[PDB]
Amino acid sequence: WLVDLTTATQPSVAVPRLTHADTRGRPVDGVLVTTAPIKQRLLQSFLKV
Amino acid sequence: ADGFETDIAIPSGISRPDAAALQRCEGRVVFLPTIRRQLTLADVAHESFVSGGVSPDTLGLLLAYRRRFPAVITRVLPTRIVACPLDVGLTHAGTVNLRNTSPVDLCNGDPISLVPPVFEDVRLDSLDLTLRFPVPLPSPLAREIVARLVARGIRDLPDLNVLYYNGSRLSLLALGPVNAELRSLVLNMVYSITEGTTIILTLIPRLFALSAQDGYVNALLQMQSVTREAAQLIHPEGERRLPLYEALVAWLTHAGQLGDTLALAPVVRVCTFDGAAVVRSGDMAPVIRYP
Amino acid sequence: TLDELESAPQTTRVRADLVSIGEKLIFLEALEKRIYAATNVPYP
Amino acid sequence: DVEFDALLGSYCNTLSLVRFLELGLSVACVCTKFPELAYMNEGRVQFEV
Amino acid sequence: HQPLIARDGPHPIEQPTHNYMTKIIDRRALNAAFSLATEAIALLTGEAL
Repeated sequence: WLVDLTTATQPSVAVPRLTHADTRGRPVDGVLVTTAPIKQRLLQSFLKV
Repeated sequence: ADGFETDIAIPSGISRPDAAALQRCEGRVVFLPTIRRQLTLADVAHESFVSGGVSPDTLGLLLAYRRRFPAVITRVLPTRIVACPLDVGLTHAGTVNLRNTSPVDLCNGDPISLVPPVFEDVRLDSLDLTLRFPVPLPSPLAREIVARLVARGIRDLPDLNVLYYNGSRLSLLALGPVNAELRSLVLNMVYSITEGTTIILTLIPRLFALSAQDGYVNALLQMQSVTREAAQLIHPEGERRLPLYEALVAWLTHAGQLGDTLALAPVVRVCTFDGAAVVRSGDMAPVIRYP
Repeated sequence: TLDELESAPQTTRVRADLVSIGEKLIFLEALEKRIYAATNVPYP
Repeated sequence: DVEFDALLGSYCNTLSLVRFLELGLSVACVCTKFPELAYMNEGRVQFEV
Repeated sequence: HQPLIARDGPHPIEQPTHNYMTKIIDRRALNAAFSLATEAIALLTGEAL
């Protein structure tokens, strides 16, 4: 179901010049926006920080 | 500066014929919900006055214009419509041009009230709304012209069309849908007056039955007087009871409802300066509100 | 009437949250303490 | 009063990168090309068993 | 750029479709209020100093 969030949208034009990069990592490809109590569930279970 | 100006934003998608009519409507009266800087044009249009379901009639437009707030459009940018409200923005500036939609000419020093377009139209195609502009005609005619159109509706259940102001003819008849648009005002007249002329006739059981022209004056004068003799000149003092005292209150509220409607207060007075006194149809007239 | 953007890179470190989902790193924040804390505004 | 007619940045360039060999479906193929083919009527393949 | 396929049938594709999309943006404008009191004006101006 979480993969269904990531695969239901097409990669969209256009590329930015100033890509939001990580420490030693690939640039960020998407943003989740959740409420406060769901975020506590999605970190103590099902996912890693 | 310190002048107040409402800014009405037009949604984009205007066709070249549609902006030309909005270019032409420079000095006109436009209502709005609340005094505010920025505002959409959807609250300006005639579609915003509806209750259903139902496009509002002449009675509702008189009721709306108390709650709506009058404003006169200034110069019309292609970006936005800049209009100033009458009741707050004009107290600092003092002078606003105003074009008549009325066929009746304006003399100097006249008080002008606003009348909904019952005397007898702009619609926009691309933006899907209508515009109805009220008629700025003078306030002594305003109590007349409304009451002439009511008198026609009582005849639906001599000439009423004659109205000669400052040396000019007027034709009220000019037809079909004007009569049915005004039908709701006619019924609240007759229901108010006949309920008036039963309760007074029940509290005084012999107004009509009293003798003519000399006893009635003697009954009038003692009632007209100021002296302490008041209540013994009035009142007449299983079976059902006429609910008179409750019918007092329901009639007084209905009469008290129509006092705000048919006052037609002088919102606008015109002071002609550096020009002709007579302001005719399609001419910008300067406006000075009460200080 | 034709004009083009000018952008300059000035990167700073920001405390945030990164979640790996599938094949791409996904950003995740909640926006309660940062924004809308103690206002009269509903959370949309 | 200022009027502007502005066209913004045309930020849409759709790119398509195709190579049949970058697809590993060419494992399932024997791709050879005739530099000119269409003159030929009937090519045949002999199997000896 | 609409991507295309040469379909195996010799039936004609009759036309490809390649066109330009134009979108009107929208506009909204924000609001705030800063209001100051009566006597705060003269103190900033200096009338009550």
